[PDB]
Amino acid sequence: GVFAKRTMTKTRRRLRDLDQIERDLRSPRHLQQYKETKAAEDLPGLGLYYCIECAKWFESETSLVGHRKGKPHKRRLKQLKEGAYTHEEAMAAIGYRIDNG
Amino acid sequence: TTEGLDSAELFKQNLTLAVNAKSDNQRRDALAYVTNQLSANPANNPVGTVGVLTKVLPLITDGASSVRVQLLKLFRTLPPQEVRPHAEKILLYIRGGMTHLSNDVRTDTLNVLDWLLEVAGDEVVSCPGGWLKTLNSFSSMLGWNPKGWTSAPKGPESQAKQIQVLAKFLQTGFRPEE
Amino acid sequence: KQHHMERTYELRGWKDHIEFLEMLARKSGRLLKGGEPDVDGVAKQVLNDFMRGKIPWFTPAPEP
Amino acid sequence: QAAAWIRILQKDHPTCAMRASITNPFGRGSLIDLLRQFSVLHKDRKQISVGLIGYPNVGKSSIINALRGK
RNA sequence: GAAGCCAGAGGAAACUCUGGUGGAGGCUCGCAGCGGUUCUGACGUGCAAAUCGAUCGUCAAAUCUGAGCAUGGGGGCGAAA
RNA sequence: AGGGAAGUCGGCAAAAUAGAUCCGUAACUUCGGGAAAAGGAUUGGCUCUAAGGGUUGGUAACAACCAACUUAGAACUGGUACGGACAGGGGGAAUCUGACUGUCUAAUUAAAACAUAGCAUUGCG
RNA sequence: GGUAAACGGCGGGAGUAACUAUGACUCUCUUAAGGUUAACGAGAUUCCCACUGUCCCUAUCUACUAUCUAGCGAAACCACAGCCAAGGGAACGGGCUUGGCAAAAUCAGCGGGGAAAGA
RNA sequence: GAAGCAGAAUUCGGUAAGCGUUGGAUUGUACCCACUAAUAGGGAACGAGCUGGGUUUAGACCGUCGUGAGACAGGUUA
Ligand SMILES: [Zn+2]
Repeated sequence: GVFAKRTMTKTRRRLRDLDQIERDLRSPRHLQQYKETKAAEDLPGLGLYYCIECAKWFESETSLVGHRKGKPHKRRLKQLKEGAYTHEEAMAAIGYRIDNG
Repeated sequence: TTEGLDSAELFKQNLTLAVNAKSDNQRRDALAYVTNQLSANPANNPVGTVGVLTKVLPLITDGASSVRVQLLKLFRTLPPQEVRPHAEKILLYIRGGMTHLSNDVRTDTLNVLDWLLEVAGDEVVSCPGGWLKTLNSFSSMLGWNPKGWTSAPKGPESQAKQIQVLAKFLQTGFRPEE
Repeated sequence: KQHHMERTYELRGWKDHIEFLEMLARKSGRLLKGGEPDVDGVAKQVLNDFMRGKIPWFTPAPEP
Repeated sequence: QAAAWIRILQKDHPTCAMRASITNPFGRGSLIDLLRQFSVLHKDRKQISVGLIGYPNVGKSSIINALRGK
């Protein structure tokens, strides 16, 4: 289930995008900025247990491994396998290109 | 804090609280402390054996069984050569304690009498009233005493202790002399 | 004194008050939504203990 | 430390030591005796009134309860 | 998940631990029933001279309940208002 | 929408939590509890696999026949949602208070009131 | 005489004085208690997280009313009536005086006044 | 309009009610904080709108008083 479905679409309840997660997977700098955004003392397990694919912090290794066998994790893996939707894909869909000379 | 006072004043104060305190636990603690100091050093007795006995002999008929047991421990701690000259007053206190109504204090008084016999037998059996009055008390609290109505005769562990103390008293009185 | 805190709360090794409250929160289960320790509630517990005398403390008398 | 504080305070004013508990009080007899002495001083009046002052949570109502017994 | 019971590992024994079995409790969530906590509740010449809605307490008992009978006013009856 | 008690005497009211499986669960304690403490990970569909049985018949540790519901594991797949409606704990830190279960003012007060076990006293052979 | 887990009450002794009772006055001891509050609760209170139209600050939708029609159809209340301003000694005015003024018959709301609380 | 009123910021006084004069904290019981141009003062009540205290029917508890029924110096709950 989803906690508080009445306000799931509010801006203050927004979750991380797939393109951001893909950039975190490719580059550790972008993930480093996302982690320096949060104060590590207020994270489960002091932020030592993190799933990049789900962009989630977990309390323990047992919790992380239990997450890794679940269908939300496999959905995130399949979405990353298909690829996130980006601006370049939007321009490719509309047949528009950048001319840098 | 009671730390500036010396050991003699501690001894006298704890003896006074052991005699006059209204708390059973406080009397037990005071008696245990004075017994501990008398066990550690017999020389640590500012008031002396006579004063100690004079203060703690009324405590035989106390209702507190733990206080009675600690009083017996004090009596066993107390030096026998100093116990020996004062056998008569102690024997008055054992006679009162045996004549007391409560069976528990009767048994503990028999224990005190056993201590008195094993410490100073000859003074008990030779002092004025130490023989016949003690025999009268024994007969009275065993019910062995010698207008048209007849009277029924007057637990087990108490009677066994009574007969054992009587047997030891008779053995002490008729012990073979060399 | 530090050993009084260690005996009272059965915890040791903190470097400051923030880490002490965080360790006490994680031990006692004072956790908010998202696994965040409740440092405010734990500090309130420790203050209540301090004024109610569950934590031993005194002011020493001046020397003569 | 308590005895040292009693010495420091008894340099200034008459002081008593107290544990304000209904079940297990300490100093209750001494406080009763002190109030009896003050009543002997003010025997000409029909009664004396003793008011308790101090900070919050020092034990004023607990001292009253310990002296009363209820 | 209480006694009682079974097996295993120890322990000289007594006992200790583990896994079971069992189904106790004026125990607990909760339907009916019984009751009546809260709502700027509905209703206020009302459906009703005390009703209606949501919510709430209890639910294996000091639980709920019928019929027959007993106690009758300077009286009865009252876990007592 | 954004903010999240700034409203109000007062979070009144509403919202939020909710079933089941698994990880885990503090102070205090009359050791019985607290405890569903707290705090977390999951739940659809489809196709499979595995385990848990009965009857009859002279290493039978085997043949034949029959049977229904649970439990665990795996792949694939839709997704904004998977206890998809219904149903369904918000939780925690403290203080006062009555031991608890129970009972009463039908028609304004359900309570620190009453009762209760336990304790003590009195009269009577 | 006895009795305080009866109601109650919270010190004692000595000196002085010597009918009876009182008091006064000194002196002196002046103390029972220091190093299980659980569980349960429609009991009362404060705070924290979450949460939200409680609020900023209101907007919109649905049903049943209210509305109109056909039929049916009361009651409360009622001295007579109902626009105000100033004065009307008894700090009262809807009627009197002096002014403002003032145009049939009506419908839906409304709560200032009158009226309306088994008031 | 006046003032060592240089400028800036003002202070005192005058005509003026046209136009505004806020958001909060604190109930173990009227003052603080901030924004603002400013957070001026009153009347129409205080000579049957709603809602918190004064405030107080019937239940209950503690404190003081009373032999008592009960009352109150009072405090608390519905
Ligand atoms: Zn993941």
